[PDB]
Amino acid sequence: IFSVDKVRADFPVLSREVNGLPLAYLDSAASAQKPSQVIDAEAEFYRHGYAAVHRGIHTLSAQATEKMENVRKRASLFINARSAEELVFVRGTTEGINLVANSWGNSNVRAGDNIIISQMEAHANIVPWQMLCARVGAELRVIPLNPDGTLQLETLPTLFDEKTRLLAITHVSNVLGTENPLAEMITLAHQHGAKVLVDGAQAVMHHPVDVQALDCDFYVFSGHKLYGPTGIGILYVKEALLQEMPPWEGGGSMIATVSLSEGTTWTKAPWRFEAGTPNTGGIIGLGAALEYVSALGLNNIAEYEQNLMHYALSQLESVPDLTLYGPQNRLGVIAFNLGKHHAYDVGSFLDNYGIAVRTGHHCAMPLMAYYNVPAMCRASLAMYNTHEEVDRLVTGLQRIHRLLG
Amino acid sequence: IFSVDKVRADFPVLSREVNGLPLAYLDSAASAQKPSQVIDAEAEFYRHGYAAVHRGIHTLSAQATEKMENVRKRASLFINARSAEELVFVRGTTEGINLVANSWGNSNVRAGDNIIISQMEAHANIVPWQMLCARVGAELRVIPLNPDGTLQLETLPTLFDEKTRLLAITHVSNVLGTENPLAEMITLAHQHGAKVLVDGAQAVMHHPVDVQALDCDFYVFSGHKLYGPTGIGILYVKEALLQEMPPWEGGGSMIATVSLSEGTTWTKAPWRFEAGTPNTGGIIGLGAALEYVSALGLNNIAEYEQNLMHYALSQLESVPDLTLYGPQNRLGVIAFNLGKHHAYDVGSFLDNYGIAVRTGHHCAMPLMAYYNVPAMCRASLAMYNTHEEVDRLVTGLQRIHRLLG
Ligand SMILES: *Cc1c(COP(=O)(O)O)cnc(C)c1O
Ligand SMILES: *Cc1c(COP(=O)(O)O)cnc(C)c1O
Ligand SMILES: [Cl-]
Ligand SMILES: [Cl-]
Repeated sequence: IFSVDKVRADFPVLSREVNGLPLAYLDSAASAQKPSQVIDAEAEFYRHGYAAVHRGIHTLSAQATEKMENVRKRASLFINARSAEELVFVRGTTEGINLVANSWGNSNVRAGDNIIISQMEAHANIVPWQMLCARVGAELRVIPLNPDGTLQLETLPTLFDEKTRLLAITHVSNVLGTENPLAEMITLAHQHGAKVLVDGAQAVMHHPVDVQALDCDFYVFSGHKLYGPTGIGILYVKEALLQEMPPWEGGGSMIATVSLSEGTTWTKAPWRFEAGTPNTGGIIGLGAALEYVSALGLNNIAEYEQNLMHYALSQLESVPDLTLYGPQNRLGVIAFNLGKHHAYDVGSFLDNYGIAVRTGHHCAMPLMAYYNVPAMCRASLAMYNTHEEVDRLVTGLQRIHRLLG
Repeated sequence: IFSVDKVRADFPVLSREVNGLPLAYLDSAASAQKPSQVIDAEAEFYRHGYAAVHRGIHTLSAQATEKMENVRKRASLFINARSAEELVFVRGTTEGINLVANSWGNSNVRAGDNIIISQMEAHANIVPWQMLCARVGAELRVIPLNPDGTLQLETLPTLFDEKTRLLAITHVSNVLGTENPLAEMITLAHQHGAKVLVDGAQAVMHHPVDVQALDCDFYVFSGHKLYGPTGIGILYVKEALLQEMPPWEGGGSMIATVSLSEGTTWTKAPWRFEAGTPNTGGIIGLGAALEYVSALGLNNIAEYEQNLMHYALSQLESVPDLTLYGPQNRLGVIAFNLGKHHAYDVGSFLDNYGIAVRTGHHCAMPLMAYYNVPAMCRASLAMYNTHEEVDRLVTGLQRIHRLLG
């Protein structure tokens, strides 16, 4: 079983003080703190093994190339992909969705077709599809929300038809913590010959993820939310689809031959999708992050996090005029507003107590408009957060209510 | 003046042993080793100040946002750009050229137009233009090479006409070390109303670069060749051009408003070109790399490197059957083949002596075809390399010639 005290000892930032007070970092959903095992893995690579990685002849470059492809394999086992060659290294979830929207979207979505997203999507999983629809003359359809923060699944019959080419859907909402019924939705999408891209950026740190069981066609997530470095993420694509997709970015290392008189030919996937020097440092650090999370055990993480979440929700019942958004069985995050005070003010008072929460629209403006608010507060309850930090949040909201009420 | 011994003491990898022998790292042109000042700046950020950076309310996120924009300003002063808002953070030179080719290229190059590159370009500065020309139906013209590795500038009158929209040209060749006469070529390009993108990935570590003096329209370089981390680079664009360019990648943080019924609007440049979570760790490390290089002094670096290069070229005269490629006044790199032995074999013997050189086509196949070889060796002579390392290279080539001749 899990011991939050030993876990916290791996995270140096958690010793930090903010505004003279001990930091309570409740913003992991915006980005996760990193353990020293991850920080030092990157640092030690730069200190002792660094080189360029294009199967270079000399030793450092050959060894670096092998470390990178080892991380690709470790990542593929983490999400239970059938093959390491189904994974592309991207800068993050956002770049991965843009890669699909251009390479796959431009070749498979035509004027008169439609694409389906949900009203809870983050902007990362909205804007690239809006751009695609405008490029090719297709229509963007939206699964709407229920008041409790779940999808109105009853509307799916009116949204899916013969011309639906793609469903793009979040696994876990970055605002509400809603977890969507992906496996059933993917069965329905496949019945119409539509593909499914899953935005899993908020799912992969809370419980095991299995893309063969899901049967999704595309899956994306970001290293920096998985206790890993910035600048690196993973795009999974089914081998049969990936092998047919044209390149997006052009340049070195994604070509087979370059000729100025007879044109250029591309290499095989996944390397066809990785142009120029990869983010080798980020890849090393991501691999260490996967090892760290796997050693703790995602089912142990899930169990501790669910207990912490149940504790928080129970304690927050004693905050007057607190509005919560989303379902009772939320994962990871609690979205809320305090009476009629603006989220910006509530977040500033919490920061002044040393408590980091996120405020604003959370890169989900359509979700804010559904609830008819301009902004919300969001507290993240991650694997290194404690009952004590929950108590500080509850007390701070109580103090803020008294002071400003 | 410069002291190579004190500089080398900052680079931990240089203590390394390869194949039981002390490493002589002569492959900085593929990627540079990093000083501990750069390694520790990134590590310390992750250890003590890490957070998401979208002008978040709480302290860590506000401070992180300020560090990032401070690096943007430091980068702009490094290349003497007029404004920090003329710089976009990209993954590297390759991604920056693809950004221009799509955002600017798609809006400004039409069927029947032409683009001009050179025969010495790296694939990074070839393939995106081939893709653009195929997208819009334009023609890709090529400045050819002279036997000494310089451009045949006499052909420019036949290549520039009324329909030339862009010159894309390398500042310093990554294979030959040729430095092109950029300022004169840019004057000529501008006389026809063509823009100029400069690939400066091999220039920015050897001597000062001044984009106002150059008057180029676009300029790109990579952090990892400037003694900095992987996964980060800089795209400079003249403010008047950048302000008119449409977004490329879509997602969070590059929007002004997102609506599913009234469409989406974009924020101002440069932030319109930076979608999703930036590579904050890479940016911190790049800023430290610029400070480190500036503290040493690029004119001091240039002076030491030119002396080392003159020494190497003089010593290599005693290697039998050595073919050199490129001009006598090369910067940074020496391209060579040894008699009729394949570069791959020569590089393997050098690696076996602990000497790291690069072999192959160096992501410049058209350049290899111009010289009618399949591959070359390339030794990089950077600011932390020594006369002793040159002597080891010369001796190794002599031994290899005797053994295999
Ligand atoms: C290495 C290099 C590139 C590629 O830069 P990346 O960081 O790999 O994207 C482009 N042009 C030149 C001249 C280079 O030396
Ligand atoms: C944060 C997040 C993203 C954006 O990921 P980046 O790493 O910033 O590219 C996309 N979708 C969801 C659900 C997220 O939580
Ligand atoms: Cl290549
Ligand atoms: Cl946003």
